[PDB]
Amino acid sequence: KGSFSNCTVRFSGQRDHDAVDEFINAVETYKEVEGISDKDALKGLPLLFKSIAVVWWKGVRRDAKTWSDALQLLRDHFSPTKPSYQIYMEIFETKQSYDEVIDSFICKQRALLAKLPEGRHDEETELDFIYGLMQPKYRESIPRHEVKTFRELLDRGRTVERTR
Amino acid sequence: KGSFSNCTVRFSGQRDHDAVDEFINAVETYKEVEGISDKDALKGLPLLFKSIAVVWWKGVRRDAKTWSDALQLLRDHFSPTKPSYQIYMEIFETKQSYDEVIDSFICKQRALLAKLPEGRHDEETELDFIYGLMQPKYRESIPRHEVKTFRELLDRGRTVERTR
Amino acid sequence: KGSFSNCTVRFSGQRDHDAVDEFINAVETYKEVEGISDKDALKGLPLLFKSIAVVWWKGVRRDAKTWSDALQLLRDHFSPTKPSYQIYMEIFETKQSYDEVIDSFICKQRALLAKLPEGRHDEETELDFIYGLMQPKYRESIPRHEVKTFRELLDRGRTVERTR
Amino acid sequence: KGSFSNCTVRFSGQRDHDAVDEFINAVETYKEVEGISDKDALKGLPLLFKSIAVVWWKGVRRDAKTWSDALQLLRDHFSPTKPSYQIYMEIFETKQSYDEVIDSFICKQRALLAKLPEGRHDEETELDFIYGLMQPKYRESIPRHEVKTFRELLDRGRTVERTR
Amino acid sequence: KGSFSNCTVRFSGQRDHDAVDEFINAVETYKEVEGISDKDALKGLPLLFKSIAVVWWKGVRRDAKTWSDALQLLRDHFSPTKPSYQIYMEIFETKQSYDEVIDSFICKQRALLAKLPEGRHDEETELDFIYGLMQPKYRESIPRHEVKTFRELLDRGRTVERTR
Amino acid sequence: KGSFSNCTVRFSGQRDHDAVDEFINAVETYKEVEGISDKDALKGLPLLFKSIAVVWWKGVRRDAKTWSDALQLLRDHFSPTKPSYQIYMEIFETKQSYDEVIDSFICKQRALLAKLPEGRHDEETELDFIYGLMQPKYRESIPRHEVKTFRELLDRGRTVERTR
Repeated sequence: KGSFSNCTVRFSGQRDHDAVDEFINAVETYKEVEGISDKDALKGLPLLFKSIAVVWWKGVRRDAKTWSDALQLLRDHFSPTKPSYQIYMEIFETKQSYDEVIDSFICKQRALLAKLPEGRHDEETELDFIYGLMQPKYRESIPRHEVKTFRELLDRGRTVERTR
Repeated sequence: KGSFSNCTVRFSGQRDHDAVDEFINAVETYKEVEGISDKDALKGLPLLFKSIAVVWWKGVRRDAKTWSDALQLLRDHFSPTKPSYQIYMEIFETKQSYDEVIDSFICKQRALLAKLPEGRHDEETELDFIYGLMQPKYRESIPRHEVKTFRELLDRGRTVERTR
Repeated sequence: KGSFSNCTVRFSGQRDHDAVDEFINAVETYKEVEGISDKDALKGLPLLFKSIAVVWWKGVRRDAKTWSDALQLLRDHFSPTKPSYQIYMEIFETKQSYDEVIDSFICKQRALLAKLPEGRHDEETELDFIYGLMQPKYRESIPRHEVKTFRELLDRGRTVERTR
Repeated sequence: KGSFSNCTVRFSGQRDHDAVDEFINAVETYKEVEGISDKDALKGLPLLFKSIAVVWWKGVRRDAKTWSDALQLLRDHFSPTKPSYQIYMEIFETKQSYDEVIDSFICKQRALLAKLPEGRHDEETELDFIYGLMQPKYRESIPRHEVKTFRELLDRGRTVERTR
Repeated sequence: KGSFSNCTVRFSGQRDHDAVDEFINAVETYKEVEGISDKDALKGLPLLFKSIAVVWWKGVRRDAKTWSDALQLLRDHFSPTKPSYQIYMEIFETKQSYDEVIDSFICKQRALLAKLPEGRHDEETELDFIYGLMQPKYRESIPRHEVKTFRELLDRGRTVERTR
Repeated sequence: KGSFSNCTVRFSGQRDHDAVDEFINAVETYKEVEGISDKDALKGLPLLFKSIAVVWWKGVRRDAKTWSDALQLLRDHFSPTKPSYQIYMEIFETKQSYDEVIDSFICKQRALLAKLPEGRHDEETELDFIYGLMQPKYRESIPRHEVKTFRELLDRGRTVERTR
């Protein structure tokens, strides 16, 4: 049988979204695939933490009752869920420099801008910003109001990438 | 049995056709073999991403709900179905170098020629380009109009290769 | 069947409080997780001691007849089980220094305070000591009686940390 | 359930007879050991090809409808399935050199001879070729018609090897 | 369940008392825990030997048939029950060095004194020797005739150690 | 379930008794603990060999029918089972040199002399040979006919080892 003896991955607490999301997703899919009940899951929790997360868990052990709130607390204390104005300040900080590919740039900008509350920004508003911030090497060939959707910007960008 | 715990293949976002096609082939074969349900396959999908493509998947999580739409969304950004004139200029940008076997050559040529729109070329036209493009080790013993079907070219090539 | 085959957590007698406390905690959680019965755990005890301590278990084996007395003996012979007065004279012992993240300080304070007997200190009393101990980079803009819940201290400290 | 999840033996197309023969042998023994049925093995075939060959399987997939024809195609496209006459003109090709252990020579000769069709050569016929190719450090004291069984050659060769 | 497949502990043949006693203790505890039959334990015994002791076990395989006789044969050659005058000359060849805790000292002294014939020393005779052996950090505050039982010496030592 | 997919140890064929004995013992205890039948065991045999043992097995595959003869052949071809006169020549070759312990010497001599046919040599002949093969540093203090059994030689040797 076995229940939370060890795992392939463990936790370290390094103040990053990707590591804690990978850890919590691997823990959830292991709990789903093994068949462990919810009552057995919380009691076998302190075998996972090894770094200074375990002296964090030594403090707030009595604060949690069920598996849901105890899993919610791990997202609350280590992932900051930043407010609005810092994210809005962050997008207008770094202009696109030279010798950088357009695709990774728009990829990083979309991953940065996806953290806002949903329903505030459709594809028209999002589409204004990338064209507005590109170098003059891109802005000469493609104008605004030609690229309606979001795929067409990358589509006309790759052709000017090819010729260069 | 199984709910997509962990497997061998992984993705990087290299922007080549071969790795992206191999990844989709391996995942779509494993899903049909192991017997994983259609809804349950999507919840285990960000366990495979490891790289710049995690930044990609974080931006378009709200776009796809069905597994087929997520598969087409994975195909659309990386392997973009480049137009015809790039392929036609690419099939003539490389001749056959010496001491190279005919099998890997005809495999790469068919894999590069299969990107065209289907129904635009018969069997005879493809057979013409392959005979003309080969090294003069083969053209002096294999003349045109002997072979018609695409298998007899390899059949008459491997004998001359074995004879050396 | 199967009880106490092997694991990573082994004990060696290094005369420090942290290592013996982590060992006793890990064994005590493993006993409740795996379901090992009380009377059967005493037989499989020297599979863990592979150190100088296996010489020690040959000397004082006959003093223990139950699992609780054996655990208390293993605590008593190696760890002096520090009382409350040294904890209270050790909490105010050190202050907060410059350029230190507030989360590490709060985690250290709660981890050092959770060893007290449970039920003697509610939430209002614990907060005052941490507020008093805080660095005057934090105490100028965050006064007492504005915070009630323990989360409010971290939530108002992160803004002053970001403001710089 | 479960059929062809993963293993160490993977195929890459390295154009050498030894690697493809070891791969076909290992897959053929795994099929009989694990109990994978005949019709179900064709679906789980491209989980092994993670190389240039996964491009090759997209080209010629429709030529195979059974497992035997697929195995023959995988043999035919990469390995020229050497006939008997090259084996007989390659066995006498090399002799025995000085300071060589007799066991390695007999193992090489039997491994190179076992690829012949079974039932055409009994035990008396094989002995003649090995005896003829023996290094005259061995042929002076061990003449023909003293040995009958194949073990007698090694058993009388080890004494002359030890005598030095 | 289990028929002695593989475990953690292993033997080397170091010719010290502690490692040889720890090995026999671990094996005799594992045999009683896992439920391995008396005859079946001997057939899996040369899987544990790794060293010069394999050369030892190859010589005396025909000597033992029962597990108890094989255990005594393993005890007889390595830990040879050295005579009394070596132990009596050894218990006085080492005084107590400074900054050394009393627990490891009394543990090593009892483990070295337990090699004597039992029934040759009462409880009173051991205590005087331990008192004579100790550093003058302890003798000035703990005088003779205060302690009688062997536990009260450690009880009156740990308080002076905590006071420092 | 599983049956001979892989193992912890595999085979290499390095002309040594200890390696092939360890391999054959691990294979036998794995077959006993897993519950594999005898018919399934021979068919799953060629997954183990990786070195030049596999081209040895490619020759003699048809020579074996059952598991017993196929396991007997592995001891026959790789372990030489030396005859009498070479073993009798080997024991009188190397005299005991200086600064060498008596115990490892008599251990190596017993492991060498145990390979003879059983019943030819009791304990009286062996003691005389051991007395005969030692330096004058040992022969002065202990004479023949004082040490009746075999333990007493080591017993009186360790005392002259101690004083030296």
